[PDB]
Amino acid sequence: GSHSMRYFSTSVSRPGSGEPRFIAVGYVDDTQFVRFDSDAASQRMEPRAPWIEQEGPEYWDQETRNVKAHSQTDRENLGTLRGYYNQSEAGSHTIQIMYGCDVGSDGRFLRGYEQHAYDGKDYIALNEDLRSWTAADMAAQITQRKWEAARRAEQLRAYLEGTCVEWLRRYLENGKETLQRTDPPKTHMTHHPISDHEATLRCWALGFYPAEITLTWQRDGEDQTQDTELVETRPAGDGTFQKWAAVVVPSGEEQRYTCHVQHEGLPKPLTLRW
Amino acid sequence: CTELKLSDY
Amino acid sequence: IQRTPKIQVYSRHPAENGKSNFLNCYVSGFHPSDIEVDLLKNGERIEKVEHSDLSFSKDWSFYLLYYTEFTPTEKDEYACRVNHVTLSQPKIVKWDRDM
Repeated sequence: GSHSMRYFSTSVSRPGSGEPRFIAVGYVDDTQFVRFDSDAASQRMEPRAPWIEQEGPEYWDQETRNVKAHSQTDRENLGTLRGYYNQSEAGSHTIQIMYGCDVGSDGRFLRGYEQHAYDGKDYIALNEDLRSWTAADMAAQITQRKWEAARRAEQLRAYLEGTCVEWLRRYLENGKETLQRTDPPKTHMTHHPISDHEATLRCWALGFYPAEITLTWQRDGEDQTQDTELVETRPAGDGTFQKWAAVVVPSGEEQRYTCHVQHEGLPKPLTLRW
Repeated sequence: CTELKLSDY
Repeated sequence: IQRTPKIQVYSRHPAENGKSNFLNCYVSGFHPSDIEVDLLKNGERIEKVEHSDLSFSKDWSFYLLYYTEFTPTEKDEYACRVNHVTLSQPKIVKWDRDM
């Protein structure tokens, strides 16, 4: 069981005032644990999981200072990118950043990330080697050259391989009773006649954690993809997730169509039919 | 916990 | 630049008439981030609707969960309404207990 920590941030310019909207969220695996919203009254990092509440005032002060600094960097960068791309002040633009790290079962570093987007498209990202950058265009390469000259990668790598992993380990221990759980999917099939020729089968997976799951159909033992539908995995709102997969079949031939459910919380995959 | 700071583009 | 929202409207637990539950509208895959999401009861906006904090997927598109406590009945019709710059008119998706 590997684990991840991720911070997601979004700054959106507001031409009418000049103060961007900044929203940052932190996750361990599929569980959110902190948020910051510049529109909120607190102007501080806020807890969103019970196991972060035990952190003292020094944690909240430092996290708030850091995230506010991040918001200010984004604010300056919105202006810089307007310059690089020759855009006017009239339109709203967006900077998004995702960063964080993965650890293995032994709690040791696996992978690190820092990826940036402008207006929903790649801008610049740290490569997997944590020593080089991928710029999407020549504007982003201005940034790349700046970060190369400043040796930013070595500083970021220290965070990703050090601070990020050690704090992920702390959170996993402090929240172990919920973060290190697996909730297996509860499964069932529904069935809806369409016509004298056709019927719908819908295979359900409910109440599972983490969110990763695979639902597949087979017809007479071979994977079936034609005439199928798969919805995005969705949050139930209580920390667990849901998903369904459907297939249109000849009426009366439902016995040929098996749904297969794979999830980390299942000892072996489940198969089910109407 | 967060990065101490990000960087200017 | 712009991406239209995907919409799923559904309950937290299997719906049973007379049993308290949560009604959810999960919007995803949209850009830019400004969006209006409402839960409707018999065509009227429900007043106490909360939502998750804005986050995004690998492709940079945003997602949000809007939710409210509710007790389903036989007669009451529920729906999710979404407005966004990509939409020529608001999109209304009705709640179907098996969707």
